[PDB]
Amino acid sequence: GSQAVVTQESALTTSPGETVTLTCRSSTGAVTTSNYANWVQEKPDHLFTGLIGGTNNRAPGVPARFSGSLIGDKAALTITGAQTEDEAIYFCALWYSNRWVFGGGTKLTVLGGGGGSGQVQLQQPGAELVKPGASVKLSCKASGYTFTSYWMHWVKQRPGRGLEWIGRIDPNSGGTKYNEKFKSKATLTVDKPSSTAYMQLSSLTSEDSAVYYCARYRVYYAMDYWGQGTSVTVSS
Repeated sequence: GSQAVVTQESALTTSPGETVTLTCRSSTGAVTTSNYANWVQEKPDHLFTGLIGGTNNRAPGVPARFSGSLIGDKAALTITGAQTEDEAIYFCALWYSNRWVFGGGTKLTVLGGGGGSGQVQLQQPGAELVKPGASVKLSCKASGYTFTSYWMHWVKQRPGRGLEWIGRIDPNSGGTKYNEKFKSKATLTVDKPSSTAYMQLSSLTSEDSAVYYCARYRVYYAMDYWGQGTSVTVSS
């Protein structure tokens, strides 16, 4: 199959102090708790952080004004009292049996000045230039937590185009799950001494030019902490 499409509002405009609800629809029918909906916020300069996962579980440190739920046949993120710093692009991700599928993202605009209410690191190298047909080994160094206690995800962004889930590794086990789209193009591995996750992209091509993020994932919870992304450019 793999014809499932996730759609979100293109844009929403609000003011400080208002209640805004972003929704996430599945093309296959209703969104269910078996879609374990995740919500991720992109602030300017491609800074990602996960807010919600498992429909309603809250990421570490996410402000009280955010909450997740199912509303009718959609997943929904509600901001109860929007603040100017909430101006961002919000992406949902739905689980479809063996892969995550990201929506297109909602750009939230917060108009007018206002008020509002006021550790773990993943370290990725900024860039990598590769020659066609070669490989790259991408690193993601985790610090601040027990490395083997959390899964690690990899996400591809061709910027402007969208987000695509590549796959997942359990550091404790070495067990992997790959998006079929990348099952032979990508291999996930770890080094537990150095607490480093690695993704190898075999025999590259021009489509492969993108930013690749690693993201810490707690099963049933959020894709919470993200690396800065490695910009991989292919010489053409």
